[PDB]
Formats: sequence, structure tokens, C-alpha cells
Amino acid sequence: LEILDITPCSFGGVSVITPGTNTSNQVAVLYQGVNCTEVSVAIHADQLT
Amino acid sequence: LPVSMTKTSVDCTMYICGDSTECSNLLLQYGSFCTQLKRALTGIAVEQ
Ligand SMILES: *[C@@H]1O[C@H](CO)[C@@H](O)[C@H](O)[C@H]1NC(C)=O
Repeated sequence: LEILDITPCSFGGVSVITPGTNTSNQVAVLYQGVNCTEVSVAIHADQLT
Repeated sequence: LPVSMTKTSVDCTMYICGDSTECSNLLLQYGSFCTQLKRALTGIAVEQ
């Protein structure tokens, strides 16, 4: 008999930054509109889709 | 004079079939209908 909220799981967006593959192969990733101290613990739990 | 509007990035699967594998599968039967929507929303953000 207590009150509990309901929230989105982590719904956001993934954008990938990259130079031309004719130049290099390194990549840096974005995580749209999410505090990524939350994904840093998430990769530890490997719960990232 | 307005110069820009709020940029939107709606997503097909997450909007239509919230975390439902069967729903996403039946959405795949609709072809690339909504990739057009994603591209158009990227476009509107770019023009803003
Ligand atoms: C998001 O930013 C940091 C990093 O997580 C932290 O202060 C908190 O989680 C959030 N802060 C605000 C103001 O939403």
C-alpha cells in the first residue's frame, strides 16, 4: 500500500562520430540526452541493448 | 521574425511498438516506410 512511480527505461539515441573511412577507422559515440554516468554503470551491468 | 523551431528525433520502433518483439517484426513487414520519416526529421533539424 505504497506509491511507486513508472519511468522510461533509458530511451534515447545513438549517434556515431567518424571521419571518412578513407582517412581512418577510429570512432567516437554519442548517447543522446542521457546522463552517461547511467550508461557507465549500464555497460558494467552489460544491460545496453 | 522566427528563425528556428524545436528539433525532433522521433523513432519508429520506440514510438510505435514499445519494446515488443512481435510488434517490431510486424512493423518490418511494412518495408522502409518509416526510414523516410527518420530521414525527413534529420533533414528538418539540419535546416533549422
Ligand atoms: C545529470 O548530470 C550529472 C551526471 O549524472 C548529475 O548531476 C545528475 O545525474 C544529473 N543532473 C541533473 C541536474 O539532472
